[PDB]
Amino acid sequence: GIVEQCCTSICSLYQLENYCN
Amino acid sequence: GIVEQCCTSICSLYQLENYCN
Amino acid sequence: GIVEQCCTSICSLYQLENYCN
Amino acid sequence: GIVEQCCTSICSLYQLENYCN
Amino acid sequence: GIVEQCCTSICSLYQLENYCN
Amino acid sequence: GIVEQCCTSICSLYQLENYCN
Amino acid sequence: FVNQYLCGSHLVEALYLVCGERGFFYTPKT
Amino acid sequence: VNQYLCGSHLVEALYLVCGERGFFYTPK
Amino acid sequence: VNQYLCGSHLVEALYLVCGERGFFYTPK
Amino acid sequence: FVNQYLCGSHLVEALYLVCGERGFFYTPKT
Amino acid sequence: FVNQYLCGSHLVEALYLVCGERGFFYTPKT
Amino acid sequence: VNQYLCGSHLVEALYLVCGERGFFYTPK
Ligand SMILES: [Cl-]
Ligand SMILES: [Zn+2]
Ligand SMILES: [Zn+2]
Repeated sequence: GIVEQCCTSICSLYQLENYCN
Repeated sequence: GIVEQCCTSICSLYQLENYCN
Repeated sequence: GIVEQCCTSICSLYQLENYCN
Repeated sequence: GIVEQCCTSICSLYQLENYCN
Repeated sequence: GIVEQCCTSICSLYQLENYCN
Repeated sequence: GIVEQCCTSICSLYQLENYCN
Repeated sequence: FVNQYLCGSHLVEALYLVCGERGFFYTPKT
Repeated sequence: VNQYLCGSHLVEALYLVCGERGFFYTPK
Repeated sequence: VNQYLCGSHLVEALYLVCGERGFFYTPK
Repeated sequence: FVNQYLCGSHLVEALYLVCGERGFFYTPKT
Repeated sequence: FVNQYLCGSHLVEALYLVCGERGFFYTPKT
Repeated sequence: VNQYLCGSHLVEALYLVCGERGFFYTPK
């Protein structure tokens, strides 16, 4: 879950790259 | 009041269209 | 795609809604 | 209007303040 | 401190101009 | 500067990181 | 359309997007 | 040139400098 | 014309009108 | 990269920036 | 000018707008 | 081309990738 990982928890560059295509 | 309708309360597409000209 | 349609001419919410999931 | 003035050349806060209420 | 002056406290136009170059 | 490089062609995070402190 | 609290410049940009060429008014004051 | 992209920045720039006064936005 | 600047507004405009449905963004 | 809570259109624009020409997916639902 | 809490990228864009061609510095750290 | 529109995205893109380091923005 993206909101869950980055909005209500904090997430590093490597964690936002999991949402790339 | 716009702040009142959409910032401290939530407002649907039809409610933001009331602020169009 | 949406870039070649909505970057040249402008799209509305309704053309824009074609790209949603 | 403000589009034809502030989209070509750049406007400052003071030119920009002309459009306020 | 900028965050300190404008994010957790409020700051007027004259206070943001201190951060200009 | 960064304007003449990142406004013409696109820059990545890594070219972009050159401008950080 | 999203189901969220729209404030500051997020609310204005939502307006800009949904009013299109009609344009809009923004009068935040109490 | 490209009013739709320009418009979106303008309206953000008016929201900052008009504040409590608000504004009208009419592309005409 | 300038897809990178245009892209950034598009994606904001999809986030508003898709809401809970979300979207995919593929520049191709 | 910043160390903060990214939400609404801030999180999407971060995605847009870090995925580059790959593009990305945004599925906010629970 | 607005009377509000300016944070994250909202504070930077306010800077960008009010410093004009002078440009500005952004040093958020404690 | 259009530095004022471009500038506004740049500065947002530096705020994300510089984080705690911050940056200087000089259009020159
Ligand atoms: Cl733009
Ligand atoms: Zn733009
Ligand atoms: Zn925001």
